[PDB]
Amino acid sequence: PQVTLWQRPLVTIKIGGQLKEALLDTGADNTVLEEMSLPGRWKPKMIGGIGGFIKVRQYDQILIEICGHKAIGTVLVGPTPVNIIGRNLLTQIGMTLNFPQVTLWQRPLVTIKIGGQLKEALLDTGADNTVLEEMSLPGRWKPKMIGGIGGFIKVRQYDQILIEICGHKAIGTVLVGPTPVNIIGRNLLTQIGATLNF
Repeated sequence: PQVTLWQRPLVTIKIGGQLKEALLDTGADNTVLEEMSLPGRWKPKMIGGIGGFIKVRQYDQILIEICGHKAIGTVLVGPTPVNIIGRNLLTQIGMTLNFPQVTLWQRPLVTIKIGGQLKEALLDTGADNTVLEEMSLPGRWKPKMIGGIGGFIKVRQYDQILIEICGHKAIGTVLVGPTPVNIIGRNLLTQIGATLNF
């Protein structure tokens, strides 16, 4: 199947005998599910994201069937706002990002040019919005709060910003604030024709 990004790329998963929906998330190293019943031993772990950190339970060698494709790997369970399938499992179901084709054995980073400046950013299918670390941008902006795995951050919202993503021009909203990593979200991914294929 090929997946465009005008809507969140949600799939049905089966894990621990249970059916859930989850987000195919190229921006996530790891797979993180909301609190759920799983069997067996687990290890405590802290993971970070926009908003800060959360404590999770790490389960290893968990079988998960993602859109009918079987994968085995590590699953983290804890207070994430959304179930996310990260690259540790996306690689097992043959997931690629197309806009150039991009496998997901490494973070899908691209070079962007924005506000006259060159930056690196993560192609993030799990992100509705585009969020960049603190930077100098020209013009008016509006305060906004956005949420993520660890809670919320305050950002500055700039509209009608031109970004050149891997040489492809897009115009749209860019949020600027204390994100750990520069993220290109679906609002711009759709403009460069990005698809998810597995």
